[PDB]
Amino acid sequence: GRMLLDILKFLFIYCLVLLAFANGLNQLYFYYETRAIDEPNNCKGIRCEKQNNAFSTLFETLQSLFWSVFGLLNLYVTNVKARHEFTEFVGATMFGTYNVISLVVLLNMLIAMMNNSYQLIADHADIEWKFARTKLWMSYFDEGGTLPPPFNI
Amino acid sequence: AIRKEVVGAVELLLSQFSEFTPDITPIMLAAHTNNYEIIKLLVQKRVTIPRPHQIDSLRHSRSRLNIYKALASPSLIALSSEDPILTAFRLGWELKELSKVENEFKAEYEELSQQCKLFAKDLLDQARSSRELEIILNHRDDLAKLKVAIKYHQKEFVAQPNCQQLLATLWYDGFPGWRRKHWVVKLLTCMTIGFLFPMLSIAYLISPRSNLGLFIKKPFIKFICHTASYLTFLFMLLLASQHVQGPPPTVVEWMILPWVLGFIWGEIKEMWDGGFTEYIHDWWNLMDFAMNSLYLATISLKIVAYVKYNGSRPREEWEMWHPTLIAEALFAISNILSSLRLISLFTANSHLGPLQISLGRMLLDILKFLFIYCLVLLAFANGLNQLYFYYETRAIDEPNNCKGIRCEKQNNAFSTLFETLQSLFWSVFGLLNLYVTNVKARHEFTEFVGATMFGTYNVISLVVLLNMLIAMMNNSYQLIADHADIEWKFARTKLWMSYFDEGGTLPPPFNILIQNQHYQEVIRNLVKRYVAAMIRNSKTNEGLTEENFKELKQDISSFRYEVLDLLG
Amino acid sequence: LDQARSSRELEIILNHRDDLAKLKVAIKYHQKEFVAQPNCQQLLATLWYDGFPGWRRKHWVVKLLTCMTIGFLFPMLSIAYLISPRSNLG
Amino acid sequence: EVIRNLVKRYVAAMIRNSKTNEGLTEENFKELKQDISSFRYEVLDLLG
Ligand SMILES: CCCCCCCCCCCCCCCC(=O)OC[C@H](COP(=O)(O)O)OC(=O)CCCCCCCCCCCCCCC
Ligand SMILES: CCCCCCCCCCCCCCCC(=O)OC[C@H](COP(=O)(O)O)OC(=O)CCCCCCCCCCCCCCC
Ligand SMILES: CC(C)CCC[C@@H](C)[C@H]1CC[C@H]2[C@@H]3CC=C4C[C@@H](OC(=O)CCC(=O)O)CC[C@]4(C)[C@H]3CC[C@]12C
Ligand code: NA
Ligand code: NA
Repeated sequence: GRMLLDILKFLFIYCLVLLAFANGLNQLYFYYETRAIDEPNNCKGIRCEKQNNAFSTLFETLQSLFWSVFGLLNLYVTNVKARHEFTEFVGATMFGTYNVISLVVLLNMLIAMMNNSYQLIADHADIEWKFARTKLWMSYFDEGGTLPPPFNI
Repeated sequence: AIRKEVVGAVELLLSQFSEFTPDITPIMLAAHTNNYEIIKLLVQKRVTIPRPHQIDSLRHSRSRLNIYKALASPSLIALSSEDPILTAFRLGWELKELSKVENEFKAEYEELSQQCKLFAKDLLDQARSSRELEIILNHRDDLAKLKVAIKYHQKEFVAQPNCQQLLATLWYDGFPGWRRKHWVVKLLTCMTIGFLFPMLSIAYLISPRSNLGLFIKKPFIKFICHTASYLTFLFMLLLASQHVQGPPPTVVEWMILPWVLGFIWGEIKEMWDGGFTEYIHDWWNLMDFAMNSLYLATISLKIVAYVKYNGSRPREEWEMWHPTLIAEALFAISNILSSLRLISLFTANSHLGPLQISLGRMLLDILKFLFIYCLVLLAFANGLNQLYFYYETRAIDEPNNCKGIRCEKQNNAFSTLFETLQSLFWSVFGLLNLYVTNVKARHEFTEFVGATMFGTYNVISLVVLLNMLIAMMNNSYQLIADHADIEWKFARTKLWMSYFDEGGTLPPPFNILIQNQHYQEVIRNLVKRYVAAMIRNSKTNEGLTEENFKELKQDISSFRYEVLDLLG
Repeated sequence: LDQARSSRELEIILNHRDDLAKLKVAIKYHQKEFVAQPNCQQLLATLWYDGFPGWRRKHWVVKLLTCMTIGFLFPMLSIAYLISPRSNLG
Repeated sequence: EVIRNLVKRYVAAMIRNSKTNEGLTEENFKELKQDISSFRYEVLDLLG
């Protein structure tokens, strides 16, 4: 719980990064939206068997760059039907630098950040723990002992 | 007698195995011992010190290290110098560059440079009023002494908290107690001043000398509504992403073009100042050159695409090097570079600042590692291209007329060198597959050898080198996280002090002898109470040693033999 | 080695055969602090950069240009010392 | 001729470093205590 507040200072910067690359990839691939009828099983976007239009809208692009932190996108995502090899290559390099920044740089900087925070937290532990244990204990000293299992009414 | 700080050097100034290099004069050793009384007793004898510069080799570097070791003492800077703050600054710089020149003796010249920085910082610690502090920080040989302190990279001098209070009152002028306010009131002032950048920037164009023309002259009212304006520009870039070969510009692009011209005129306005020395050394200005250069390339390819491309062809019939597609791709990359400039706005915030500057100080330690990893990339791509270059298949032979990776069927990854480097890049993440390393010709030995080469690439790159990068950033982040909050405040005073100058208007498109007597009168008091504080700290903090035991032993022994000689 | 206050003394130390004999014995017995002592590193650096007055004083772009232009000339510097060893290029 | 000088100024530097860097201990306290005590009994034995 004392390291979560140090993660939340970092997710703002990472969300700043997602915003950046979603702005770029939406700007590059918004010309290539296809209707849902044109793909098999009448399915559009990611969460399809055929990952078809991920960088089409801004919400689907934010989603797309979210799911690529884990190994859940594919390289056939960055293609278009129109076979434009320069824009598909530039989009794949934008997706590659997102993968380097988000997965190699920022994730391991978050690891080092939580090492240095966990070393500072783990000294003041067992008096930080006992304060919360006395708050939990001292919440049950009061007169209101009626049970929330509906006996409370 | 000078080594032991005995003031029985008055007798030796009154009236073969030297344990010193014979370059040592008494004032060099007096400065090495840092005793103020002996240095005063020898400076009152009018002795000199050589200047180090030149037109068998251990005596030369040893003697130069003795000369710079004596000049870097905080008592020869406190005495015999016109102002000790500029002397500590210039000596800190000359010892830092002199440590960078000589690979040997680096850890000693860096120690002397940190001594020179710590001395000047301890001179600011002795200022006990704000008239004294304003006489210090304004002394032109504006805030001249802070510009010189940032120029010579004096990070402990600037991050000293009295200087931070003075810079904070210069920063928040027109705000009685901004830090006393609650952060919701802070957020409402940031937002409501953020919306009014045309209402605060049309004034200072029509009425500069007015009640509103003097309101954007405040630097915190520069920072807010220079950066909320940038958030409106990035809002226009978000709006821009929501067939003609070369089209006329969109209404969004017509709104965006003078923002872009305000950025380019702003950066040319910064390249007129100084030269390509401070500009090109700053990474964010290099990122401004990349961003604005891609803006010039994008707008130029819109103009080229508008010229003599009159017809309309469908999108899937265009050539690969059509300047419309290149203008859209470079526009997207410039949107990534323009939308990553908000990371530089973190130094103004007290929570995100030291984090951002710690990440920036670990990036230079990652870039030393990506060279080694790229060598590994070159090694295994050489091997896998060499093994699989016999098995190239044409794009017609696969389904959907697709070749390489970025296909549904990952077919020819180790075919060319360019695709093999791309293949070993994408396998760091879980994005290749094991069907990649096959050939159509069913050669099980070469497919097995290629899969073992791919496996050792995965062990070296993912298990060995990635976790060595993790341990590397642990050990670097522990070293960086001690000097944070003075490394952060130096960059925050550079960001603050960038908004103190004359050129106030935003890039939204609107863009288009008495002093020396008072200073010596302050410096004399600071040196006097500094030296008093340092001898006080030497009395409190010096632990006792064996020679102090020998002094008491000789006092009791000599008094013993003297009483026995009187009574005998 | 820290007590050597001249380079005649340091060259008498590091050349003492019971060439650089005492450094070969120091590397042979894995004496890593002896060799990494900075006066020894200055002597090895002057033996290393002979024919370069102040290589470390130069800027790294000039260093890169000397590394590249001396790098291209390995036939022009290796055909000499095969035909004319005792020459200005050999 | 070089080794003799290096050994001589080495040993001088090491006894110098032992004088500077050795912290005081309890037996050094007992030495001062016996010096003042023995000088005390010697003066009391001369004046008695
Ligand atoms: C603090 C905020 C964030 C800090 C910013 C981070 C600093 C930037 C880090 C480097 C920038 C990313 C490099 C570009 C990625 C790319 O090239 O993108 C790779 C692209 C993407 O694939 P394509 O072939 O489809 O384009 O591939 C190529 O263009 C061919 C060249 C491949 C060679 C790349 C070698 C670089 C590898 C470095 C990372 C290796 C991972 C480490 C494993 C241990
Ligand atoms: C500083 C620069 C870089 C430093 C160099 C790094 C040192 C080298 C590290 C070891 C070399 C790689 C080993 C070869 C990989 C390989 O065998 O490649 C594995 C190959 C590849 O699969 P194929 O069967 O398809 O060829 O598999 C086999 O040949 C069958 C044997 C499998 C048993 C392998 C057991 C070794 C596993 C070690 C890594 C485990 C990961 C750790 C997880 C916690
Ligand atoms: C949520 C994700 C999508 C990022 C949101 C993008 C922007 C809305 C955020 C990213 C970083 C934020 C910035 C982070 C830090 C600052 C400094 C901050 O100022 C302070 O913290 C105090 C200033 C002072 O007192 O000196 C107010 C604006 C600003 C630019 C913030 C403005 C809003 C920014 C640009
Ligand atoms: Na700039
Ligand atoms: Na994975």
